[PDB]
Amino acid sequence: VAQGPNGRALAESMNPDLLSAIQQHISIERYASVTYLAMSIWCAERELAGFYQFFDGEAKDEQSHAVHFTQYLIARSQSNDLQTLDAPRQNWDSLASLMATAFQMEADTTSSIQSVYALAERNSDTRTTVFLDPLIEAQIQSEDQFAYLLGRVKFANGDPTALLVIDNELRAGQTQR
Amino acid sequence: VAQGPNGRALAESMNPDLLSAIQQHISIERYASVTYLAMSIWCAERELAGFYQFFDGEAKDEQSHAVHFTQYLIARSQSNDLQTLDAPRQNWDSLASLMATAFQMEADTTSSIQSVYALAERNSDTRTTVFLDPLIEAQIQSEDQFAYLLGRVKFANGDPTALLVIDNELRAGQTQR
Amino acid sequence: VAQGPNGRALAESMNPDLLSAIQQHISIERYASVTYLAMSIWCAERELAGFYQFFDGEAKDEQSHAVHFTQYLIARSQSNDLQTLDAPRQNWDSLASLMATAFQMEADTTSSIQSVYALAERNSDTRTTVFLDPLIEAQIQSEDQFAYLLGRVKFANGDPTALLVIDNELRAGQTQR
Amino acid sequence: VAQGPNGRALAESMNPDLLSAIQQHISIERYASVTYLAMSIWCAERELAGFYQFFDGEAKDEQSHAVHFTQYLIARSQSNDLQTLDAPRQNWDSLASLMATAFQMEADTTSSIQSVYALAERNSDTRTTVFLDPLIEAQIQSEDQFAYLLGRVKFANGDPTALLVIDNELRAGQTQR
Repeated sequence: VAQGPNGRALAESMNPDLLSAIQQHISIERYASVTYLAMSIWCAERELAGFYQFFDGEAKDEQSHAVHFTQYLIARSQSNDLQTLDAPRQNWDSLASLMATAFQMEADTTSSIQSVYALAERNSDTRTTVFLDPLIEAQIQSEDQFAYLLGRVKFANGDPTALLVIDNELRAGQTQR
Repeated sequence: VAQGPNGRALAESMNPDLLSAIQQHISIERYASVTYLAMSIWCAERELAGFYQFFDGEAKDEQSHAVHFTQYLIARSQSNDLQTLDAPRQNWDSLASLMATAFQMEADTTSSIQSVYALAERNSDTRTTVFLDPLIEAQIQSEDQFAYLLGRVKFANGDPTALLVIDNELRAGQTQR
Repeated sequence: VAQGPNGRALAESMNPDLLSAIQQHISIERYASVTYLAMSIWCAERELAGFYQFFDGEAKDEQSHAVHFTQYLIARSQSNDLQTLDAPRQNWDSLASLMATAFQMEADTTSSIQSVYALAERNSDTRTTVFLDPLIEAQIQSEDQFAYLLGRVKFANGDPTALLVIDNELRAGQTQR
Repeated sequence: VAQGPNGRALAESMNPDLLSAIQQHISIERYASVTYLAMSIWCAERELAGFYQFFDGEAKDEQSHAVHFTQYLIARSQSNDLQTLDAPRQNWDSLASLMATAFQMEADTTSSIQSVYALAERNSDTRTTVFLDPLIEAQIQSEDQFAYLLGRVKFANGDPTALLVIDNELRAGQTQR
């Protein structure tokens, strides 16, 4: 029995560039997490409590997603490499602009997974493509969700009354179509 | 015992033009169903989730109404004739304009039933007039309902805040007076 | 943030031929639905109540499958295009012949999904292949199911007694191995 | 306040030929009742216990229908006139032939109600047409039911095995599509 780079018994070696791509993706999701934290703070500063609660939950979820990837590397007997995390964006001129950054962050997270997926396919790493499948499925739901929230906020057209109504929807857990 | 055109035992022959009118009405209700589906999609595209849910339910109900008519033809030992279904309208400039098409579609469905009713009366088909009676009663309630939703949306006068409030009413199931 | 063809925020553009293939597949499933409705009616005309109930449920399920595809297009910010629906086949010489059309319709539905799948793979649309995966899994179960019902009806060899027994199995919900 | 022919306070006089038609219809339903009793006996003589139980219940139901009509005459302050009841048919060569008489008896019962209905319409007796409406609705269901049982028995094509299976369906209460 061979030993993997993290010391565990190795079921199948992983190509080093695929390993590197997974480690980078973990950083992307950790960065998404702290970005949702910053967005949570921005909303709380403006008394948008429903948005604050929503983004506080999203930050914790994205961190859970990141940890789920570290567990996969352990399962493949590969080394993790937790990296330096950049500071998040923290300033926006409006909730519409913040929601636009939030949607693009989710789309960019999916693009990162797709990049790992294509590399796994080129290397015929069926374990990794199968591992990623339900994660892509969740990203479809998240993109649909953030498109809904972004479009609802844009429909409000900057009217405080409409934004208070949406804020109360989010506080109640009404965050999807 | 005589055999009906669909092969079952025949309690009483049905006039061919009345049969034709019932078969056409089934197409009307199937067309109403796919029209409410298209309206459901239009609302979902604009993040009007309550309207999307309402019209999704209406599409399923109208299809149930259509099937209820096919069961009557079976019960009368008559042949069904499921027809080609036209594509629904799919574009509207506003929710007020969509709701106007929805109300007119319900009124047109009632007009179709009334046309079948008058033909049955001319042919003294008391089974058919009795069968249609509760269906007309339901159409009165549906017309009242769509007049309520249309009038509420018109009262909003295109204000996004008011439309979000109405959208949330529909999501909660508050769809009638 | 870019806007998709249906107006929502766009996570990733979809190739126009893949969009067209998904829209056509929605028509296939809508056509399967009305075909199972016609089969339901054929069985009810011959007092095969269990088969009538089975196909009535299948028609509603296939319509749900079609709607599930329209929701995916919304989620991808793509336009739906609900099309003209052909009239279904409505005449068969025997239950064995009807069940043969039913099995071929399910197999043809899977072929349609496979065609969309291959197009998505060529365009590297991992969202679509992941979305289709559980739908292919359900089609495997449906093919197994219709092969079971078709083979059971063929085993009956046109004997009314055997067909009544099978009809009662279906009425009780005994529709699979 | 005027007094009706049965001595009660009279809300509105009834035309004598309409009264006569209702009294005759009561005889029709009483005759249907004793006919289903005779059919019950025929089935019990041949150990068709499910059919025996079904027709025993039908005899009691038809008698209830007859009594419901006598109550309407009381409600209209009209005299009842319970008539001589003919002996029922009691001999059939097969269950298929018995079921044919049963279906025709139900269709003939509906024809009798339709005849009363037309007379009420000519005399503008809206109380009577409204009273008959749910009774016609029940006759549609009964015709559908007897067409189902007749067609199922004909499908059996005189095979004892198939008739035993149907007999057991009826004993379990499986009497409709």
